[PDB]
Amino acid sequence: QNVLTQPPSVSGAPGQRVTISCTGSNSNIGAGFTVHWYQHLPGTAPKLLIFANTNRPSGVPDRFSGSKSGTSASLAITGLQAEDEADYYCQSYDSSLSARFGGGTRLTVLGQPKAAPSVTLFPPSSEELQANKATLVCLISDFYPGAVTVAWKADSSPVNAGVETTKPSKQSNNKYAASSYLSLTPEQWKSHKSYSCQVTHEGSTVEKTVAPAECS
Amino acid sequence: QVQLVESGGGVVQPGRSLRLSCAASGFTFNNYAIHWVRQAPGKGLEWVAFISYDGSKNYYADSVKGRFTISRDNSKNTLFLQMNSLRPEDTAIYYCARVLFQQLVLYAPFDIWGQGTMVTVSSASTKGPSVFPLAPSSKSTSGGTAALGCLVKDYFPQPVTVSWNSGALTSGVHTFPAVLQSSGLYSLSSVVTVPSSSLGTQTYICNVNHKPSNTKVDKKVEPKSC
Repeated sequence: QNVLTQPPSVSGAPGQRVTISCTGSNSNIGAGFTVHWYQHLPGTAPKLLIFANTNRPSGVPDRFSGSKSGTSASLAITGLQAEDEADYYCQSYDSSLSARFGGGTRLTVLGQPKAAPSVTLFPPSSEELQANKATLVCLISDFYPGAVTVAWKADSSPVNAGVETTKPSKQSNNKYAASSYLSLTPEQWKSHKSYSCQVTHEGSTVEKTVAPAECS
Repeated sequence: QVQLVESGGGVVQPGRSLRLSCAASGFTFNNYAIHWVRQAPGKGLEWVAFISYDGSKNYYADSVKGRFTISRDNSKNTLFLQMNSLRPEDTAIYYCARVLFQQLVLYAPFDIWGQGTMVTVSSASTKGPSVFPLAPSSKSTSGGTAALGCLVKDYFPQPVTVSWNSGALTSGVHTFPAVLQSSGLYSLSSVVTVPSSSLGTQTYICNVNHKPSNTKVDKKVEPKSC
């Protein structure tokens, strides 16, 4: 038994060329077992790209090619296109006849301008409060790249418990969205002067705040 | 047309059993080996099992050995994956895939794949959601426009569907992906952006539908006045 390592992620800009390696060992690749490549976007089934190290099925474009040497294999893609953004997996076997997949490499295609997130914070509603509970909702959207840090504060202290935050996911417009929820008792809610959701993105930090009927 | 279609996934409690199926059409099934592959949440593809063209042979990943059984019926174009003693760690979308070459060829690639079927192993129980209004305010008002929404709380399992004004309002709406609480239940929020100069003159109601528990909720959202 053994494994196949793949770099978790790779990038390149459109029209350029990138390479994705698959590193195995004397027990799979090194022993003669062949390597196949699949391309994958989760809302779809995988697609066979290359088989038996360097073979390409018909239907599969020119731009994709494979090579192999010693205990490693590699996949090259030229003329990067948007549509090439996806996960790519190498796959081989071992002396059991168990197929073995590598961890996957997600490829990112450069070229999209940075985008600052719009952040929206909502306090608990009376209704939920009447039901003896309180949920604060921090909504974060339209940002790129897909990386963001979320932080909460009661007055000036950092709150850690009762927080649930989604990893971000790409929307149809190519930008990301994420959410963070803070679960509190109605006693804490009324016990502090304000709560804040702070979001950091690429050097930018925006912070929104809410307070219990601080009406006036 | 060649095609593989898996069936039988759904929600289950740990320790129970579930049998999935994969039916072929468009080609001579008895001439090919078939495999099952799965992909857990946030994880990569993982090979599960395989069975030879004539069923005389089979094999399994170490992670299912002893719990899963593969089998096929060469009189009906169907293959089966019997899963017993399911664990939360078996949660995944499962795919069946055919190899490229007929009969006993080895190391052949996976050329045709079905669309997969989802299996969720949880202890949670089916629960419709609680729905609360997220009222608009100066606190998030007049950017010229205002933001208001519906918070859809504690439900299981996915998915939920939200619409506003019964389909009539479709622009400005943004439904966020659900969060999985540690409690095993999900929560999500749907927001809409609207002209802040007509609030109160216009009515907004979010329509929430949770198929799994046969619960629909309508909730009007209104600007308070604290």
